[PDB]
Amino acid sequence: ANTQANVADAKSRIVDVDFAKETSQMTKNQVLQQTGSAMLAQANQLPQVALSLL
Amino acid sequence: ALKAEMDQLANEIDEIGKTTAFGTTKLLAGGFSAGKNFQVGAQDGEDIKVTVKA
Repeated sequence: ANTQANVADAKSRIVDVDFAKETSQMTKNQVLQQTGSAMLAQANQLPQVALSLL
Repeated sequence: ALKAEMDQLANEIDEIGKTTAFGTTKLLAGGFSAGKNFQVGAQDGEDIKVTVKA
C-alpha cells in the first residue's frame, strides 16, 4: 500500500496536466487570436491606395 | 516456534530488499550505492547526487 501511493505520486508528476499553467496559456492564445484576426482584416485593405492614385 | 517466526520475518526483510523498484529499476539492491546524478539546473555540472545502499 505504501509503495502504491508513492508510485502513483511519481506517475502523476509526469503524466497529469497543471491547471494553473494551462489556463494561463489558453487565455494568452485567445487574446492573440483576436489581435491577429483584427490585424489580418486590416492588412487585406492595403491594395486600395491604388484606387486613390487612379 | 519463536525461531520459526523470526525466520519468516527475516525472509520478508529480504523480499522488501530485493523487490522495491521505480518501474523496473531496483532501488535497495545496490544499484545506487554509488549515487546517480540528476541535473537540476540549465548548465552542465549543476546537479545533485542520490545515494542508496543495499
